[PDB]
Amino acid sequence: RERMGHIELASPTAHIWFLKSLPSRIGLLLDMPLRDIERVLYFESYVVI
Amino acid sequence: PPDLRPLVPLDGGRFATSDLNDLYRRVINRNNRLKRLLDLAAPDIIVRNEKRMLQEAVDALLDNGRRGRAITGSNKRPLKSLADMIKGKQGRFRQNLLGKRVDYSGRSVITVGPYLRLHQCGLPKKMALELFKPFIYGKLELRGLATTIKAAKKMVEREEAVVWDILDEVIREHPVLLNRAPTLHRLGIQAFEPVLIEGKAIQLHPLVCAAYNADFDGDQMAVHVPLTLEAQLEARALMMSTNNILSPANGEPIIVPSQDVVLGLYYMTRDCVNAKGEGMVLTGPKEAERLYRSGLASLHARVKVRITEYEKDANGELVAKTSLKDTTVGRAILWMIVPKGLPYSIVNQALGKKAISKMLNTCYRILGLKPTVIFADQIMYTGFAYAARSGASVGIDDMVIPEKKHEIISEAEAEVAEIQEQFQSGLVTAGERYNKVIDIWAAANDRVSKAMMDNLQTETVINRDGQEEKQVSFNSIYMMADSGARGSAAQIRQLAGMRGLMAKPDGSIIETPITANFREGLNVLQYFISTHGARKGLADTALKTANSGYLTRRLVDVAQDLVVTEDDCGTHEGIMMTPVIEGGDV
Amino acid sequence: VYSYTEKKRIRKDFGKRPQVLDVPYLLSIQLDSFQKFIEQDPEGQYGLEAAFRSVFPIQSYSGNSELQYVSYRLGEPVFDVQECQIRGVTYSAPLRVKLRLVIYEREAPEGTVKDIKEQEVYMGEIPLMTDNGTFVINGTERVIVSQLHRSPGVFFDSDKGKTHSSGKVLYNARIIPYRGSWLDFEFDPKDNLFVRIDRRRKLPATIILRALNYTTEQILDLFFEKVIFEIRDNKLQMELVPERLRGETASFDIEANGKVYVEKGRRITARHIRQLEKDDVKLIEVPVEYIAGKVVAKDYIDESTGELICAANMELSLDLLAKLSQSGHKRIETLFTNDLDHGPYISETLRVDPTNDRLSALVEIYRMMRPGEPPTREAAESLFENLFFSEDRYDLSAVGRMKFNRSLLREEIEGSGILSKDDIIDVMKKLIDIRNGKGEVDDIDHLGNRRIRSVGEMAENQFRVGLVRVERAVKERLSLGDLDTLMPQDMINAKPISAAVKEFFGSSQLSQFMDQNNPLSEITHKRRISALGPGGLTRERAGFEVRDVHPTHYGRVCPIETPEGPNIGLINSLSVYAQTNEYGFLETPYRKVTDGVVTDEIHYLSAIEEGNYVIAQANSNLDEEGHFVEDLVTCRSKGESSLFSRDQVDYMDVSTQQVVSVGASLIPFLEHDDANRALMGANMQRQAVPTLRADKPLVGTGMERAVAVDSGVTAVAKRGGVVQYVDASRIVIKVNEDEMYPGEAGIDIYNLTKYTRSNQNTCINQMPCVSLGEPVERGDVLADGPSTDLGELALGQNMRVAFMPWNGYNFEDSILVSERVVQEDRFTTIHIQELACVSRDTKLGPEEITADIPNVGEAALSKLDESGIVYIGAEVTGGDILVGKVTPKGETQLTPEEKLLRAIFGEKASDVKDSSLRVPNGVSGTVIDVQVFTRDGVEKDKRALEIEEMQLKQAKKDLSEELQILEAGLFSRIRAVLVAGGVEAEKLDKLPRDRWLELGLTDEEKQNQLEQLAEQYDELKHEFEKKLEAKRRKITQGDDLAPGVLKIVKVYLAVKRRIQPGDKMAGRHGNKGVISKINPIEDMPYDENGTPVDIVLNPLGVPSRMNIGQILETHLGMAAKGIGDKINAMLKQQQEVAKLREFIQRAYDLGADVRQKVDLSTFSDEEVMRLAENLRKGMPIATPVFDGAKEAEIKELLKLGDLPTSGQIRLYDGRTGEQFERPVTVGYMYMLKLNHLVDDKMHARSTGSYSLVTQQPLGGKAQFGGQRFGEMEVWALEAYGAAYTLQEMLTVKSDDVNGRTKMYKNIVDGNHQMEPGMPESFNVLLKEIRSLGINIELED
DNA sequence: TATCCGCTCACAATGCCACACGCGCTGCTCGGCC
DNA sequence: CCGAGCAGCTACTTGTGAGCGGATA
Ligand SMILES: [Mg+2]
Repeated sequence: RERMGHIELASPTAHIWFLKSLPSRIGLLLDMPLRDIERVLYFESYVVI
Repeated sequence: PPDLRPLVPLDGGRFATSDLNDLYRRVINRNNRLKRLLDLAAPDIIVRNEKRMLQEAVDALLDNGRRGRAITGSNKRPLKSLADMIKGKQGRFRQNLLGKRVDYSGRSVITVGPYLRLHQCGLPKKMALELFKPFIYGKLELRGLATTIKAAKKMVEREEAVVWDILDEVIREHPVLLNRAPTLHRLGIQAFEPVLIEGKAIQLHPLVCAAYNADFDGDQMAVHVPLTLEAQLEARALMMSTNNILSPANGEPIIVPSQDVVLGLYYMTRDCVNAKGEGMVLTGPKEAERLYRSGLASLHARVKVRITEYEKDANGELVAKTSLKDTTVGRAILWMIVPKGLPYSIVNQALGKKAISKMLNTCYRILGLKPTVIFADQIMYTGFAYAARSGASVGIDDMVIPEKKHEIISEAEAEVAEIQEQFQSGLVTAGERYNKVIDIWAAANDRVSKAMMDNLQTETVINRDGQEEKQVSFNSIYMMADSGARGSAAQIRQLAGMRGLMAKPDGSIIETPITANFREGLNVLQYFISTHGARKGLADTALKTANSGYLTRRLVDVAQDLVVTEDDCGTHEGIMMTPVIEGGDV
Repeated sequence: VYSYTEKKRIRKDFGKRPQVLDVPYLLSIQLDSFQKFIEQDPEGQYGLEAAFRSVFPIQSYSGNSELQYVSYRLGEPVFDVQECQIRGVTYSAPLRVKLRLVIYEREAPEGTVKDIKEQEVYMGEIPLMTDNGTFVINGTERVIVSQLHRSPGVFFDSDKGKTHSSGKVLYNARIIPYRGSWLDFEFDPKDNLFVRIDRRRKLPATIILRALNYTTEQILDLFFEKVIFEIRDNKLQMELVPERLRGETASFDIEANGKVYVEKGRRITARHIRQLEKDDVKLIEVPVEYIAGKVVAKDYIDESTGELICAANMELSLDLLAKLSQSGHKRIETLFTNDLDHGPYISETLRVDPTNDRLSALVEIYRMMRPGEPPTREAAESLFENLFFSEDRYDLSAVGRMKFNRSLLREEIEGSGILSKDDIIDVMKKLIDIRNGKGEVDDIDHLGNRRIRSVGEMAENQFRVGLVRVERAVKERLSLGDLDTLMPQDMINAKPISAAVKEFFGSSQLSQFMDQNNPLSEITHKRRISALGPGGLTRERAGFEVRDVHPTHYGRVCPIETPEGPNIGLINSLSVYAQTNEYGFLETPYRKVTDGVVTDEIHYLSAIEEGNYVIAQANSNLDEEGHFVEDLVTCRSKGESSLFSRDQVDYMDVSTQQVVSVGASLIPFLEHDDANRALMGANMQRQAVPTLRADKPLVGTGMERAVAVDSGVTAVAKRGGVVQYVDASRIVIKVNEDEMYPGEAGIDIYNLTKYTRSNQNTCINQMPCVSLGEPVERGDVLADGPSTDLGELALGQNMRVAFMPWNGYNFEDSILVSERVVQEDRFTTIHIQELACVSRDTKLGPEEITADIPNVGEAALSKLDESGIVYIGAEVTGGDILVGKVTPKGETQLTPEEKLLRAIFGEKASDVKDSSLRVPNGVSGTVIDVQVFTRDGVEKDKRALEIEEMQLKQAKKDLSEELQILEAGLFSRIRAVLVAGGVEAEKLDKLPRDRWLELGLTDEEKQNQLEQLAEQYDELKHEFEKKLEAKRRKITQGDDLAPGVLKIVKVYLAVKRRIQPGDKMAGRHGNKGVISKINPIEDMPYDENGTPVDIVLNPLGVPSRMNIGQILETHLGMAAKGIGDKINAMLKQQQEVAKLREFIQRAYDLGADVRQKVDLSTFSDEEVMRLAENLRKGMPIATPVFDGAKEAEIKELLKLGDLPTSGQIRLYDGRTGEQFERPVTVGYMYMLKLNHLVDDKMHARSTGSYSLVTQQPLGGKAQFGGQRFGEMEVWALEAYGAAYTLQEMLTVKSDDVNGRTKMYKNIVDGNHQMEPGMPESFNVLLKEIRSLGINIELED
């Protein structure tokens, strides 16, 4: 009833809760519009680092 | 965790699984495919598409449908994610945390119990047996009747003659909790001492269902067991019916009598001018009751009797005074029920709904709470008995039609015809014509209602060694309406007199009223307009109950964050309360 | 003349309105719908030809290979409806379509196709409804309700009030096709017009208008008018009409012909218009600052420089004025702008239009429809041409085109399914006009705008939905098919369309098993109109407009029959005389009214045509010769009651029952009841449970004589004949000579159905009501079904009822009952429950239904048979194994020798698991029937063999009766033909001719005739043997159950449940209640004659809940009973038939000018005695819904008998034995036992199972679960004190995995102390939140 | 550049009880430690 | 073999509130 396991994810992913909070947490923390963050998340436009 | 995941072997090779199972399945699959693609060094577009698909899988597992595309797993229905198991009226909070299903509970249809006292209630034998199985087992193991749990269980299943007394003993002073299905205020759950009855229904006290807002047309209520010494003591001390007689909203007593008892008492106290034994003398209320039950005298008749009343002095003293009064036999008989503290002026009335309500209020104010319960119980008993002995009954000949209703209707139709003539003459327009027709019909309806009332009041003349002694009407429908038992003025007006005006969909008033009544035949178009107007009000409550429940939930969620934690704050600010007098006088 | 069942017991009737239109078929709607569905119709009309001719034919990708459709046929149903019910298979029929594959060679577009392949192919089976409009999908009888939705066409809604909070009324036009893409034109808070396609982005209408090859000047000429300005010598004169300047002020001196007309600053009034029209002038002088406010209409090109001077939709400035004057254009066309006549709206849409040409218009509309994917012009035009002008994605039906043409005021009512540019132009003009003020909105609150669809329409829609998938499949498969490679059978699969039809008929928002509890519920459920389901609203998102009933609902849908609760107004019932229009609307019959006479003809008016004519009052006092006794008459012009003259009226109501439903017309004295009480009574009458013995309702409505025969509940006579064989199971009738077929005919047989489980766990049984030799007519009733009596509906029972309080036992609504009712077997009902056990094919060996149950004695197995099934008739009251189901848990290959050994010697049978099915703990009764179904292949047990042998014996008895009748006829014929050899006939053919047909003499004719007769005999014998063999093979054919099951056994446990305190009983006027306490016969009150009362209601429930009609009914019933009592005094005391006939005549000739007018002298003087015997229980009285008997009629009927006229009789108390003062009323009321028996409501639990997801106690009555402590209950508890009480009710009694066991152990040990512990569900929530990316944690 | 306005998206709508029922097929392709 | 993952064959609610442009001084 209490023991849990885990999955070792190969490509680190984002948490949809912190991304679709309206206002999302990352959208305000990263001073970046949620549209660009969604564009980057769904693999259709680069973001420089 | 696995067992927490819904997965159970159904009939045959198929298993009843959960949506989270399929979610984790697809997530693991996409992760493994992505690992395989990364191991073979797939092209950049292929690995980016696999990463996008894995992101879709994981954020649908987190909260499906939030991304925009609510994917389905089976039956082409929206899939259940982890966020769905918490939100809404089906998450853990609303279904498995705040309100949970409890053991030692039962449900059954309600039923009028007229003999039980206000503090107690009825309970089916089989229900009481199934509810208190552990207490019965313990009491059987106590006595030299059952040495183990298996023997006691077998005896209970067989239901021998030796277990029924045990069940009567365990419910000697063990109260239970009665609960209505829609719970509005504190009175939605009350405590009652159960008495065993042979049947499948729950006998309920009549004076509390009114607070329950539970009619006896098929309502089903639930029963719960305290199961703990602390719980039993709390139910006997706080949740008991006797300890809840004032509503928490207003200081008005929530144990106001219902229609049957008040009708019985009104018939008992409504005095006539001439009856059997009018003008004699009686010593006390007991002699009056004897003379009445002997049949040698009527029930309501002006008689000079001698009462012995008691008045509470400044201290805890009850001074006695005997005096000759001139009252009806019914009031004298009922005087044997009221405690000594109350004066006689509270019984020397017609004893309507408001009258008995204020009587009970004064009794609770002067004598406290302990005697008020038994006073109300005796009130209800006597009311039921005398309403049964009376023979109140509504009939076709009881509802009278005003003889001058026809001439009023003809005058109204002549007025509307001359108004239509004026309109056809081009003098008055359509709006003023409609307004004049509406006000003329309203005046005619008011006149015919006043006529119906003054008619229902008259034609009650009885000769007492004279010629005519026109009195208050004794018509059964008038007794039910004027006493405020069940019928109101507007209801009896719609019944006997014309129904009046109706409404159209938008909310306006149709210019053609209903010139008929219920006793007389109703026209087809009139009944059509009536049902069209009534369906609106019918659907009103059926729609509004959901909004009311939502408002109650919102209000209690705003609430319950404060309790009385201090005895005094030590301030002086407040609010300037003044009687509002806006609009009318006050 | 009257029918035979009427001669059995004719019911007294009241009323003075002689009806002209009889009661139509109550189930005509669905019957006619399904008839329109399955039939060969030319011209591709409704049913199945429409979808075929719309989808078919199919052509490949220019491959010269077409698939043509010829016709379709429905095969014979592989199982009779009784067989489908007793088996569980569907009552369906095959669908054989004759298709034609025409494939031709290449290099020839229109080359004549050869090698045509015409082949019949089977494509799934379709369910066929029975004669009662019911579909059998899986054993049960599922019905489809009709759906009320938006009529395809155009609508104009008016957004007002809170819309946009701007105080500006907006008008939105909506074009909605029957199947395709929608269209919505709307306005902004400003004067801007926009358009959208199925709730897409809001874009202006000019782009979608110019997308159809439309230029700017064309749009401006279509929408707005033209004002002409002439380049004169000076001042740029213009043309004028005095009607265009109406409502505007004169900004200049309007003068013409050297005479001043309107001064500068004077509004042109009507007198000014008349003055300016008197002279008929057109050209005046207008200043220069006035033209600057107008705007040019068309683009004027220059001829000197070849450039554009000014484009359209641009205000003119003085420089542009000079330019256009110097260019040479004398005639300048500008727009006519006026806020009262032509509000400028297209101009704003044009100046906000980002695109000008058709190319960019199409590409922008493509981008707006599909995000991204920018195509070229020819690729984007494909979407715009396929989504609105292609007959495959736009399916405006006939009624859609009709409504579209009627709304736009067009003469022709026909058209196509696709739209057109002129239609869009007209709808935009209509929206502009309705914005300007001309024309009014069409409210969604109108039956003329709401279309009804039956089962046939939705069936055809689902057929087309499957056919589009089948078409895509056959198209993608036709990409490879060439000549001489395939027949037109392999390319078509039955999966898609058959599966679609099956899922539509089995699982949908409208397919639901009928509430088989009484004929009334059947009738009101088949005539049920819903607004839910596909294409309809949801009860959660419905406003106060759909719930409300409109005056247009008069006679088209009942306003008082509606299920109170979640869906009030959304679910309605069709009117009595309501019919379905050909287009799909609600038509109501009306009698045509001429100037002076109302002819006896009927016209079925629609909903739109109501406001055109005027309808007369239904119960209006009318004179002979179709005249009215009064000049003024109550009528209604357009949903508004009013008073008209005797000649202005044009239509009258056909009767007085067309307003109420069939379920509401059975409410006697309905006119004396309130709407709420009437609705409650009509809803509760639907839930009447058939009593053990039905009885005629005293106060009837006459309609009961139809609902009992128009439905398929009772045995109706298909052919009138003489009764031959009466039996409780079957009824054999001999057809009369005229109605008998001239060949291969015989006698009719009706197999009555016995006690079998219905769809609501109720008993349904038919009882014969005919005698031997009794001649019956065609259509007459032979056997009364459940809750019927001599072809008359009988739901509840009549009972002696008084209205007086009795010691508070009728406190608020509780009902008091005497022990006489429960002792006389009055309200005792029968409940049948079906329990199923399946032998699923699992691994480690399949299951067994043997009787070797180990780990148990013989007492629990004494009720089991040799095969392993409980006997037929073995009672059971507690948990008892009634079927021996065992399953292997370990090794397979148990040798049969060792099996029999274990059965006799050795140890027990190990791999059984004791998984046998037993009855649940709480249900009792005696099992009455057992069914079993074995898959083809598994060994049929001997009980299945016995059951099939019994059914074969029944079928063989029927066939033997048939063949013996035919053989007796043939032997009479052979006797008649061999009369020439009469001596040998009478000497050796009396006893032995039945087996010694062999004879011969005088060849020439005798041999020929004897051979012909012997041939006929042997052919008949062979045909009957073939019939018997076919029946045997049919009943022995094993049915499929499921993939992975061996056999399925079902048992029907029947229990007789009597009335007891707790049940729900109600009259017919909404006076529901619960039985308070059963009373002894001595305690109940009794009259001065000695007859005790049965029911004691509460008279206090009458005033508030205004159902006063019930009281009237009661009085009437009293009168009826009194008549009955007279008849009894005439029957017990042997009286001559003359006195009886005279009394019956006096009773039936009551002085009310009734329309019955029955005579007793026309009877046979023998059936009079039978009728009187049938009347001794009371005199059945009919009462119209609104033409019921008045008070004086009931008074004179009461005074006919010795009963008191006042209706109130002095009553004596049962306990004290004294006289009740204030004489209480008492009569005979018809009551009903509701389907809310207490035995299915009382439930409790001490400690049972718990859920697996969380350790919480279950609930419900099926499973041993408790109740739910609702959130409101928790609120009420915490509003009190009882902290310990809530803390124990939350976790100790429900959730604590280790706390409830400890508490139980303490209580059984006499310790009333608890341990808080922790709620398990709290830990479940902890683990669930921990499974997410959020960490929760408890502190110290 | 502030700031009101228009368009777009998240979230909400008793409670109980009773009954009934249900879960994309076939096929194809890739991968796992007695 | 077994198993497991995936591919071809919805729009009458209305409201309220918050956010994202957006265009105008
Ligand atoms: Mg109720």
